[PDB]
Amino acid sequence: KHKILHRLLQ
Amino acid sequence: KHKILHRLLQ
Amino acid sequence: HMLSDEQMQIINSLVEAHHKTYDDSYSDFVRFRPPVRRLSMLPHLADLVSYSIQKVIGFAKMIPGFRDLTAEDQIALLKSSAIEIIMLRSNQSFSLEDMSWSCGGPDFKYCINDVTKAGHTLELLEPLVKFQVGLKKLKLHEEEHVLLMAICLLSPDRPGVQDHVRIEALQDRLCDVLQAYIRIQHPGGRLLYAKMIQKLADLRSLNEEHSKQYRSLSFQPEHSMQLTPLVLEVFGSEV
Amino acid sequence: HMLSDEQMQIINSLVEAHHKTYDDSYSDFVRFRPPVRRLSMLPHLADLVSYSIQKVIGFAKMIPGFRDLTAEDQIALLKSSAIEIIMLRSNQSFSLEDMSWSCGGPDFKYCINDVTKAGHTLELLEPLVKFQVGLKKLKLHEEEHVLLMAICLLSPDRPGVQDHVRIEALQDRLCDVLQAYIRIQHPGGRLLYAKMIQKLADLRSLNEEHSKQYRSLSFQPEHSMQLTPLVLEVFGSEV
Ligand SMILES: CCC(CC)(c1ccc(OCC(=O)NO)c(C)c1)c1ccc(OC[C@@H](O)C(C)(C)C)c(C)c1
Ligand SMILES: CCC(CC)(c1ccc(OCC(=O)NO)c(C)c1)c1ccc(OC[C@@H](O)C(C)(C)C)c(C)c1
Repeated sequence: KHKILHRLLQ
Repeated sequence: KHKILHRLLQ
Repeated sequence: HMLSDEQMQIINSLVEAHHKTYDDSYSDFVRFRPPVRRLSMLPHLADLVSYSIQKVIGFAKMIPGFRDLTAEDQIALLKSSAIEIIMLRSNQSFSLEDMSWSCGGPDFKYCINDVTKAGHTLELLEPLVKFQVGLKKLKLHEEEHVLLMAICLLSPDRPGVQDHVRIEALQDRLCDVLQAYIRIQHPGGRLLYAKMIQKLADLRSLNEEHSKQYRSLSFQPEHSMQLTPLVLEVFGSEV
Repeated sequence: HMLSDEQMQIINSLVEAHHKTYDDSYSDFVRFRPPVRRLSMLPHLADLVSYSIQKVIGFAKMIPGFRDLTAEDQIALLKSSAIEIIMLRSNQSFSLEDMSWSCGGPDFKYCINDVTKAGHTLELLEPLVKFQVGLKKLKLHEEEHVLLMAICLLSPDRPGVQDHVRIEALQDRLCDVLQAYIRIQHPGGRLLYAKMIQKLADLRSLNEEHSKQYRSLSFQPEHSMQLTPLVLEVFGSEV
């Protein structure tokens, strides 16, 4: 899903 | 999935 | 009247399982990400809670009849009751003098304000502290405390439970034991049982409120990323 | 010959982004689960690595052109290069006297044996230390070190990369900058560039070996449960 990476990439 | 719980429940 | 063997063996099994899964020295707390007084206490409390879940699982596997249920039922009972069992075992370190949980050092002395820094509101913490105090006052014997936890974890009325009949029977037997013990070994415990069963009702409301607040937290990746894989699994809804 | 503006601005941007995402005091290490010398160093190193990923992401978002790519491409580049960038930034704390990484205190001084207690074999650690030493010897300027990291993270030849053309152009421009800088500002750096590009090749092999060993670890729940949600996401294969 990559929800954390998305959030961190702003 | 619960793979951790399964493992811990032996 | 007096207690029977396969009834006293149950009590010895539970008491021993609790001792085997509850560290009185709290020497594992130094291994958690250190406490820090947005949501500064989340890393520490997440590790505390993850570690407690592991203990609850160890305890559950030693409850007579639990290990024979289906993995699906064991998981359904654990996921829906884990927070209630954690709240019950935490009472052992609760102190009525400072309304806080003291686990060894001053670093590991949790105030209602600390939990606030882990993402929770007084909407939960207020009833929680009230619950802790009420329970602390019942001055339960180790035998009743452990029986209360096993009775809570073996509740057939939890979402996801399939073999509701076998679980109802396991919990009924645990209830007799608790009733017989209070009546025979607890001088002045005439009204105790009902007050204990009342505490299970209180836990349902705390569980419900904790789940809402946790859901809110788990939906924000900057916070969920601070949780552990076990906490995410047990409190998650991906059943 | 000399460097141009939009070429020197690139170098100033990268150097500043590195400073903004690399704590020389290592004061955040005390917040990680403490190191412990089955796989006793996994909790600490997992937190170290999770924290580094966050830094790499902060660095990436400041690489000119990176923030304009698609989220999918940004993620594809981050997931496939994260470990290589971590290995490059860790060289800053590598010491040729003790062949170890020293990050402030003696508690945060990592030996090749410590990584072993995090689930890795000499099959990886041997080439890794060899890489660290070789790179340490190139005595790169901060400008070349940071350029090497940006060039590595902007490699179009990574699985999952879609807009391979735009990424090829971003990395080509970063390469010119590095080549011009070594030629103009690095006395004795005649053979440097080729040796640096060689280091990117070495990283590919380390990345490959690290991925195998990590896959093995992630397949055992008693170990994967010690990882963080960010580490599981970035090193996971659920793209
Ligand atoms: C600090 C108080 C408490 C109380 C039940 C706790 C939990 C386990 C404990 O250890 C007892 C034991 O035997 N362990 O093995 C002790 C002494 C206290 C708690 C902790 C975190 C909380 O909020 C936490 C969760 O909402 C997250 C972090 C999001 C999952 C909430 C609402 C309450
Ligand atoms: C201890 C050495 C190292 C070397 C690249 C490291 C990583 C980040 C660091 O910090 C530098 C920095 O700037 N951070 O922001 C520093 C100084 C060292 C490492 C650590 C864990 C490892 O194994 C770990 C992984 O395999 C797991 C735990 C499974 C994900 C491996 C194979 C290597």
